[PDB]
Amino acid sequence: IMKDVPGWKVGESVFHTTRWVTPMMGELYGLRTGEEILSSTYGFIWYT
Amino acid sequence: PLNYLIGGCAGGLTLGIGAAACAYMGLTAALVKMGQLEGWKVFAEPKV
Amino acid sequence: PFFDVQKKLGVDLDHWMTIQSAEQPHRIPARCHAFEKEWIECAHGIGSIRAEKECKIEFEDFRECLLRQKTMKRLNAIKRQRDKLIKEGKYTPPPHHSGQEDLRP
Amino acid sequence: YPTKETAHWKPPPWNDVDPPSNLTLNFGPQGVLRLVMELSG
Amino acid sequence: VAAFLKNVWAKEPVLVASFAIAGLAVILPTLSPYTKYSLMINRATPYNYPVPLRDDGNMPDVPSHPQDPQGPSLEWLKRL
Amino acid sequence: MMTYIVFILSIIFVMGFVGFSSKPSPIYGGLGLIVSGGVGCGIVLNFGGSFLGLMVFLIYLGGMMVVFGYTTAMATEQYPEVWVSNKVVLGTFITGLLMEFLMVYYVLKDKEVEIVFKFNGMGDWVIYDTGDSGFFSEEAMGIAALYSYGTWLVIVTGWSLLIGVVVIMEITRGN
Amino acid sequence: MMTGRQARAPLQFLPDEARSLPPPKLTDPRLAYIGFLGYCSGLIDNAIRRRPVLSAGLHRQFLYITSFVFVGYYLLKRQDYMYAVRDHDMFSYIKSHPEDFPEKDKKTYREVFEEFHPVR
Amino acid sequence: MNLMITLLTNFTLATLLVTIAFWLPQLNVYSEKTSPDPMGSARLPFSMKFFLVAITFLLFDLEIALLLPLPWASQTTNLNTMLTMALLLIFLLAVSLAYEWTQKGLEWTE
Amino acid sequence: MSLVYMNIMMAFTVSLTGLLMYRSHLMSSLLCLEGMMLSLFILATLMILNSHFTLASMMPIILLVFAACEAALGLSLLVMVSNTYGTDYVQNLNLLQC
Amino acid sequence: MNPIILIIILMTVMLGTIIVMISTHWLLIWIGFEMNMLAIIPIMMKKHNPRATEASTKYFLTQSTASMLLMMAIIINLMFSGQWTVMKLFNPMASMLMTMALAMKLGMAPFHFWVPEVTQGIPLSSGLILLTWQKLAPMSVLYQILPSINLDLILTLSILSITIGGWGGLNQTQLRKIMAYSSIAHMGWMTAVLLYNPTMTLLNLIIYIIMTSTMFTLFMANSTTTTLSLSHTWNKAPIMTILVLITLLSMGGLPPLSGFMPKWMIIQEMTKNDSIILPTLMAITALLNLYFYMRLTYSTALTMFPSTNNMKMKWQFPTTKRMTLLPTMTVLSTMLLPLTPILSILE
Amino acid sequence: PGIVELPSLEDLKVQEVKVSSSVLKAAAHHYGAQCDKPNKEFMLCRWEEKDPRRCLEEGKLVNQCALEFFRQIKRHCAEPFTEYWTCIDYSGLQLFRRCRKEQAQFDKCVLDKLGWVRPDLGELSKVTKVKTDRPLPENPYHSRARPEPNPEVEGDLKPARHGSRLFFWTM
Ligand SMILES: CCCCCCCCCCCCCCCCCC(=O)OC[C@H](COP(=O)([O-])OC[C@H](O)COP(=O)([O-])OC[C@H](COC(=O)CCCCCCCCCCCCCCCCC)OC(=O)CCCCCCCCCCCCCCCCC)OC(=O)CCCCCCCCCCCCCCCCC
Ligand SMILES: CCCCCCCCCCCCCCCCCC(=O)OC[C@H](COP(=O)(O)OCCN)OC(=O)CCCCCCCCCCCCCCCCC
Ligand SMILES: CCCCCCCCCCCCCCCCCC(=O)OC[C@H](COP(=O)(O)OCCN)OC(=O)CCCCCCCCCCCCCCCCC
Repeated sequence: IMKDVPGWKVGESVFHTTRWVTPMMGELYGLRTGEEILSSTYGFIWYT
Repeated sequence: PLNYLIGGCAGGLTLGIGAAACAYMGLTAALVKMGQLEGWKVFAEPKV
Repeated sequence: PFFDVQKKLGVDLDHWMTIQSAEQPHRIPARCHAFEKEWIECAHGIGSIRAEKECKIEFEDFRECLLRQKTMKRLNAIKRQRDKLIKEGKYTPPPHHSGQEDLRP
Repeated sequence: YPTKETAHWKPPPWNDVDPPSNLTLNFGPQGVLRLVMELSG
Repeated sequence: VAAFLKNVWAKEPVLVASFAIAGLAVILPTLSPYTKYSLMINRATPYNYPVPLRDDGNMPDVPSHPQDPQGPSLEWLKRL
Repeated sequence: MMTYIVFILSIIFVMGFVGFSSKPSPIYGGLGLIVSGGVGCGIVLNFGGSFLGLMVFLIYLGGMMVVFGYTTAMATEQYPEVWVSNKVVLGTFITGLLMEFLMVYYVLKDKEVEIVFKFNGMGDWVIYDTGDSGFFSEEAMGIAALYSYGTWLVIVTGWSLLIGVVVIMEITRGN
Repeated sequence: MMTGRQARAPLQFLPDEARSLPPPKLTDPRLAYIGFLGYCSGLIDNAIRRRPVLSAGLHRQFLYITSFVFVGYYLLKRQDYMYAVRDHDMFSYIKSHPEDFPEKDKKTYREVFEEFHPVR
Repeated sequence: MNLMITLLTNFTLATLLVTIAFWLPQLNVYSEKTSPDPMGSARLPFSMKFFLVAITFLLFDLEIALLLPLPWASQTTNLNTMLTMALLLIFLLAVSLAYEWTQKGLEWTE
Repeated sequence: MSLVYMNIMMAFTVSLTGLLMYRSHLMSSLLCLEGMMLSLFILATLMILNSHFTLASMMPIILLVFAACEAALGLSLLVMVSNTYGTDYVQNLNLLQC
Repeated sequence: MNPIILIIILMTVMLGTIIVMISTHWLLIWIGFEMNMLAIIPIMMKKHNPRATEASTKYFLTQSTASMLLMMAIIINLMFSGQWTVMKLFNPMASMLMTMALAMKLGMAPFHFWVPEVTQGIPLSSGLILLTWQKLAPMSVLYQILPSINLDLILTLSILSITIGGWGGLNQTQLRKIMAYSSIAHMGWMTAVLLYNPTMTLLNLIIYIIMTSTMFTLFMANSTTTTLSLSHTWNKAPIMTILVLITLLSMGGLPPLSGFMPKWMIIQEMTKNDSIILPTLMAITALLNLYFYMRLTYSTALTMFPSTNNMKMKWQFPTTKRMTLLPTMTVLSTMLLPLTPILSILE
Repeated sequence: PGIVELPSLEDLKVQEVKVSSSVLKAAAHHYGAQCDKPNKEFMLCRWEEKDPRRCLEEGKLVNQCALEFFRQIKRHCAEPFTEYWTCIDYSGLQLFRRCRKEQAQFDKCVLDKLGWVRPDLGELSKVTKVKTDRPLPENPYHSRARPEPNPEVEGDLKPARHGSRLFFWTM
């Protein structure tokens, strides 16, 4: 996706450390469909 | 300093009571001018 | 007037709720346990004045772990570029982001 | 200094206290009997 | 201290029952032998993962498999 | 549409306070604060804070706002309102509440999506289900730890509630 | 200022290192002035309750003097301790940073030029 | 999700029954009636006792709000502290009740 | 900063502006004050659940209980005012001008 | 009031202030302020008259608004720091909110508009508590958060407090409102020197509490609430006549009295930090406080004397009132200046 | 900052255990008994390294030993196991306490045809020791060096030179 945008390191971290960061819900399910996002982030809460 | 003394008395003549506001605003604008010259701090940074 | 009675007598009245990295029930971690632990171990005992300017990297990593403003900025940038490319018709989404790939486990 | 807005201000009382009924129902015919009740709570 | 007790049991049996139940609720958890088993069951209930240890070489009290002799056993809980 | 639901409730929550910060009456003020408490409770419940949302209902709304409506109803002497037949007594209520939901749907316009879409939270905001927790609500065990860890907190809280009882009974005496 | 010093050992009125300092003498002018304040409190106490000011309550005036001297002795010990801590931290920070405190080259007035302003 | 659908269906059935209960007899052209109780034009006097029992409800309801996580706090490892604080909260609720007793707070609605 | 936190802060400031411009009644003041307390509960709860910081989950309940007790105190004050004047009007509370 | 209930409530006031003083956690700071307010509300309503209910209502509204602003500052700190240590604040928005909230709890201007009212509505011992004991907890929080306090904001609040506490003392015959405007001026004095040397903040606080406690104890010993009622002191108890007025000459700030001890030391810490204009202006306004309070001194030790005939009966009865620590507090509020370097104990 | 080094898709592919959760819960205690060693070496690597990217192959060892757990059920005792996990699978909370005769049949057939002993109550929650040849992580948080502390105070405490030095006070 990020070809036309200059100054873009792909996979660039926002943390200055190299320790493994537990990924946020949008780092995983960001570029996906809305129903999978709903089942990911309100599935347990809305479950009956 | 003398020019802002004239400016303070000019602000005092359009304030009224007349000569007292002349002298007060002239001395206050004089202190503003002297604070701009000698670098007088009213909200001085804590340094020691 | 900070009469530190809790260090004089040796009682723990409110230190346990103070930070996230303390002893939690059933050893539950916080979301930013490592980042807060590193900011605390960096800035320990050296005072606030040295702690502001000499532990700014760990503190900004911990602030960005809390608020996730740089991560939300990056995801908004990538999602905006993706929306613009889907609008222009120069890009197609993969099958594993459209929902036809029979997820991993 | 009594100004224009302060001239009607009377001084407060000396012991700082200031000078400050009960319910009356009509149980009507709604045998039959009407009851006027001075009740106190 | 006994005629007063009969008097308050005659007049107000509700408050006598309340203070008796509250007094027993205070004193009886210490006078009981089964109180320690509450502590033992609540500390032997595994809500987390039992994170294993790296074998440095000299740890006789720590087993290598769950079906080993050494280790904290719950024979008392199964039997009681 | 369904994704932004917490945000939607928050918007309604803000609008709920404009129901009663403009202060039409203390009674309608209590009514607006009850509706605001319900929608803020919906915000709480949609992060997995089930016990805290039920403390909003049981203690804030059903415990305290009952007392606010009770003390308000023992003041502010009432007066009748419009009581024509059903083209006024319920029809104006339904048209007014339909205009209220029209106002709710009316604010989601072009001045809103410049804030919504540039700062998209839904997709990456609600992260309470980030991994597994186990056989326990973490929020339930954190509230449960009030008795083992919160000894000083429970002491000063129960002492403040006892002093609250004593203080109310001393100031509400008149003697 | 010095609250980082009394943060590793809180609520100590007199630390153990304060015992390395000389205590105030019992003929301290400050301590005798605090005893004078006790005598003044005794005279004011016999005055405001309409007692004969010098005569009545000599045990009471004696306890006023004794209580002020007793509190003031420890206040003077803590005063001496805090100014000793102030000078000790000052001298340690001067010794630990010579580059921030250079020795100024003292010039005699045969080199130092001062502009003379005549008074007439 | 199912809970919100159920609340919405209960609210819709409630509003539908209220709307039927108001609009179905307003088909009738019965009579426009005139000429509008134990008081006619009396104001409301305040009663201190009703407010005392309302604030007593609120303070004991706060004490109950503290007592609510006890079925979860029974599962903890520090049972001696947990038992002491549970008994201390219920004892402070009882001390608040005894102080409400002896200062005549529970009188004429006892 | 974030978005839903900005909304809860917006509600807090709106109930603050209602708490800083009195119209007629003291009950309106207490209602705006408890709307402020409600928004503090909501915002504290969303922070504490967001970070998964477990021991602070008892904190909003604490933030409820004290402050609800606080509201009880305020209600009692209003009642004593309404026992002196008959109304809870804030313009009857002006005897301390002198 | 039941005296056991009075002892319990006063220990609860002291307990709330102690919980604010000793706690490392923000929730316990907030809890201590809530406990302090909840317990001090019946102290104001000790006499059960409408002015006390009005005073307690105004006090409840202001202190409750300050408590909610304090909790919002704590919540914003938990956003931008994820923690709860009572230390510096990690957002200047939370810093501004906590500074405003503590200025409301102290009654610093422009949040001063409740201090002369409430002190007028309540008795003299409750006004003594409101103007001595209730300053200790927000000044302690200001002592603990000073690496985050904005300089311009605290100086603005300080000089505005000193000017408004100065010009409030002109038009007053009430002793309690004069003590309230003196309170506002001295809180401006305390928060002037806070970001430069907080030892002088604690020195000003202790000297202020000693002088205020001496003045309220004299007002309770003579049972006088107005200037005109204070004017009869020369004929009833002549030893009471001057002690009020040498204590008030101290409260103005005037050498060789010990009330000159704070302000001078404050100037002594602000000319170090190159601020010459600001202590000059603040102590000129302190001379304006001397102007009005010296007019009250002329009122009592001089001209407006005359008595009434019923005073002749009061000559046949001494004061059986407890004048607790009044000789001690009268000596400590005038003659402490030769012991000015005692201030090192407040580090 | 540095580019986060995510492993490739070919470095993540493994033969999954594609069975449902009631199949896993019916086969849980024998899995904890017989698949102990690669599971505990994996979770020791997982809590020591604090990074799944360095815990891949051991994880695949888990996914190498789980399938050989189920194949050895599928060759010998697939039918008592199927009858057992169907009754486990019926319940909403998936109770062990509703399925005791199918549990006894599965444990009997497993102890006969394979010789596996179902563990006692109290044993799978044990902390065990794990022998590994992989090294100990010297810095699993990837932290840099701590700033140096302030120099502490020392030496005998001397009196203050000429008192307080406050304008004219000689003590
Ligand atoms: C073998 C074993 C036994 C051996 C025994 C050995 C000892 C035997 C003798 C025992 C008794 C010793 C007594 C103390 C030693 C002498 C202290 C002394 O004179 O210091 C000189 C001191 C400085 O002179 P220096 O030449 O540098 O020192 C000579 C010595 O080497 C001074 O040495 P230094 O370097 O240590 O000086 C210390 C330092 C030196 O001072 C400084 O560094 C500067 C600070 C001085 C105070 C400045 C404050 C200014 C603003 C406030 C002013 C308030 C109003 C003034 C008074 C108005 C009336 C109340 O003092 C202070 O900082 C404390 C304040 C001054 C207290 C002096 C002692 C008073 C005890 C009795 C009090 C009675 C009331 C007196 C009047 C109250 C005010 C003092 O003089 C003054 O400051 C003048 C003020 C008056 C001094 C008091 C004279 C003591 C005797 C008074 C008896 C008559 C009382 C009459 C009734 C009440 C008054 C109406
Ligand atoms: C230590 C254990 C824990 C204790 C705390 C928890 C208790 C739980 C119950 C809480 C009750 C709260 C309210 C209690 C108020 C007590 C005071 C009281 O009621 O006095 C009045 C009453 C006289 O009755 P009267 O005034 O007429 O009643 C009005 C209607 N007719 O007077 C009475 O009726 C007398 C009541 C007091 C004496 C009761 C004695 C009961 C003894 C039972 C056996 C021993 C129990 C061991 C503990 C000792 C308890 C004293
Ligand atoms: C680093 C420093 C840390 C902090 C240091 C310590 C700070 C102490 C602050 C003290 C504030 C005290 C406020 C007043 C006391 C509180 C309780 C009270 O009000 O007691 C007075 C009591 C009430 O009796 P009552 O019957 O209500 O009288 C009214 C008429 N019926 O009785 C009376 O009214 C009798 C009249 C005399 C009362 C005198 C009380 C003086 C108390 C303060 C002494 C001076 C301050 C302490 C020492 C210096 C330290 C700053």
